[PDB]
Amino acid sequence: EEEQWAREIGAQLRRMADD
Amino acid sequence: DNREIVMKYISYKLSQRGYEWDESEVVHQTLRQAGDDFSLRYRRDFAEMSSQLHLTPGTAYASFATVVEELFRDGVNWGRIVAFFEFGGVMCVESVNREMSVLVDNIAAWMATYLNDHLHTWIQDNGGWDAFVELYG
Repeated sequence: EEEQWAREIGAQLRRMADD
Repeated sequence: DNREIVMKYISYKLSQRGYEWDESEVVHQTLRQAGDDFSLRYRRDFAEMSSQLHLTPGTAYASFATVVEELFRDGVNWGRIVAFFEFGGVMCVESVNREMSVLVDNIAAWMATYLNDHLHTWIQDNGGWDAFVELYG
């Protein structure tokens, strides 16, 4: 639920890292 | 175990936003510089992430854990470690911004625990912080 917004932030962050 | 690197990082991030808070120095310098370059390069992403982040005392622990678990879902590497530190910084800055500065101490502790329990093996097995300095120096 609130897991979901935070999970997506984490993915965004991972993708920024891997960029 | 890792309190110092977290504490010096968060102190720096907060000081950069006008807030005062409270192994060798080449590591701490390199990390500062790497984090700064990362947040500059991804300034709009970071501003929007800061904005959208949900943060209260009762949700902060779960927010940090979830983000950081997703960040490292595919494994550890230095770029992800820098993002980790920068995300801890974002949460601390937002905490102060939103009049929840009591959270800073907790976030710093969660960061140190995560380093100790979940990043230490990868760091140890990939040349340590010296390797980080060689990569980013």
